[PDB]
Amino acid sequence: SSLPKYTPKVNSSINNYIRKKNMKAPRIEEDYTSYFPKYGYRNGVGRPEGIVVHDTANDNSTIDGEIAFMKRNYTNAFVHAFVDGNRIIETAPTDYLSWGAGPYGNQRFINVEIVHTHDYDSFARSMNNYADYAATQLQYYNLKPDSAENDGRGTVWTHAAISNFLGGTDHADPHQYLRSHNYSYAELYDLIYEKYLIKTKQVAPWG
Ligand SMILES: [Zn+2]
Ligand SMILES: [Zn+2]
Ligand SMILES: [Zn+2]
Ligand SMILES: [Zn+2]
Ligand SMILES: [Zn+2]
Ligand SMILES: [Zn+2]
Ligand SMILES: [Zn+2]
Repeated sequence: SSLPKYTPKVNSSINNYIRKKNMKAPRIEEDYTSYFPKYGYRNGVGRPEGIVVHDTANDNSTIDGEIAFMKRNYTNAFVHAFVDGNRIIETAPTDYLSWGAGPYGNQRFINVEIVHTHDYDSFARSMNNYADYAATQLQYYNLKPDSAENDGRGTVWTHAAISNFLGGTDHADPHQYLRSHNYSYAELYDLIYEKYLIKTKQVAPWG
């Protein structure tokens, strides 16, 4: 195409594998629940400020199990979306907040969960799927990707970054989870950034 290829800012054999395989994220599915609460973000309904990277609390759950448990326990916690190696499922409308990152995170950011995977390919697909969903939301909300990890400013936040800069929570996901699969947030962010650039037609698509 007329567009330049993205130059990766982070060395990543897993990202290389994703790009070379030309992985295609699945369609975003809606699975909403009538009794979930619908409250605006701190700047209003329809005004999220960014997106949070979570991994699921359990290492052995399925996306279906996670969702069923959440519907039963929504007064304790619920999130906007789950991704695994096969599916992207939005469980609450992104124009309203969700209950996944403590009081301060919840007022600002879309909460997205990475379901755990147990093989190389499934893990790589789940990373592609998270990154694709995140880039889609940033594009839809006219937000630009900016990692908050080191200075507490921007639109892409790990739960760890929320804990560090905002408080109201102490979870450090997804760092240890990604490390256990020989990956990292730095690599995930580089993938989000590239996918955002592809979607906004600034760099060439894969193929
Ligand atoms: Zn709908
Ligand atoms: Zn979390
Ligand atoms: Zn495991
Ligand atoms: Zn949506
Ligand atoms: Zn495993
Ligand atoms: Zn920045
Ligand atoms: Zn957690």
